[PDB]
Amino acid sequence: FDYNASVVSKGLANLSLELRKPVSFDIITADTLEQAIERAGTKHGNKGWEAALSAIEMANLYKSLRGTEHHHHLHGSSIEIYEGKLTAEGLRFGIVASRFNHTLVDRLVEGAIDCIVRHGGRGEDITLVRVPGAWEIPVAADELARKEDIDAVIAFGDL
Amino acid sequence: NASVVSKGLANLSLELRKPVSFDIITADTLEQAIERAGTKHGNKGWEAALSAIEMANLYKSLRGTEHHHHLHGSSIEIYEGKLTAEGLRFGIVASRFNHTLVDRLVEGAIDCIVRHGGRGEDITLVRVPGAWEIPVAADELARKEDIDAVIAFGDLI
Repeated sequence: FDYNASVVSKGLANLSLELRKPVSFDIITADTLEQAIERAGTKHGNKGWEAALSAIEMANLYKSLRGTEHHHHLHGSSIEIYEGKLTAEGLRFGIVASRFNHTLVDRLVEGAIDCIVRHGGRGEDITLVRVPGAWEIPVAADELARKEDIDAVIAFGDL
Repeated sequence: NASVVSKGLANLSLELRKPVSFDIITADTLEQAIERAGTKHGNKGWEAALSAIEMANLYKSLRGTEHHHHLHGSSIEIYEGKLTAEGLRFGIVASRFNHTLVDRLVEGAIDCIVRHGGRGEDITLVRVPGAWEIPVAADELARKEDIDAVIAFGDLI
């Protein structure tokens, strides 16, 4: 009656029989306490995922806005639209994080690095800077922002 | 009913001049439940193996070139399997999980094959981690050309 847990079991069971190889299928089982921990963990992961996602869009929007490229139309009605593609290819980024409450903000950083890499961002272009606390961010962020080979800067606070 | 057998053995001891003993066991309220639990599982293993002997012999006669006894009258053929496990090779698949109770079924199914004319040399036992691996393990046993029936014991519900 789940339509998801039943079909996955049927498919794997037939997969092992048809190929004659063991397929150990194990799922999770939580009861009102690991679910809360799991939901808390994924909420932080998404929080840092979208923070790095908007930087990619804004960085591409600036490049397209002040660039010389005839853009596409809404539907073919000649109204050109300027929008930021979610392709972080060729963009260089810089992340500033505070080690205060590092057990949580590191999930924000980890959830932002993979968002850049999966969208085509090369690993050679991401620079991470750690500071003792949020009060050290403005000077550190200023140093990274002045660099010419930096297209966006992401910072994470503490609470 | 229980005193008469003791008297009969006692008279036998004097007649044959040999020490012949007799002993019984008194059961409290708990050991009766323990004894009934063992017998119930032994019967389940006995019946599971019995249902495989009949089907194995049914295939032997169904594909045979010799038809047999008709219905209560005649002119209607009837096919059925005898309970003679002579010359039949078997294969048992059991799960290691809950082995303290699954092994009762296996022991109750081995003697059923033995007491019906089957020798132990034609029995092949295979143990698997859990019930999930039973269908894929019984598949490999059935690939063997020297297997005529497969018995599988799980542990759920």
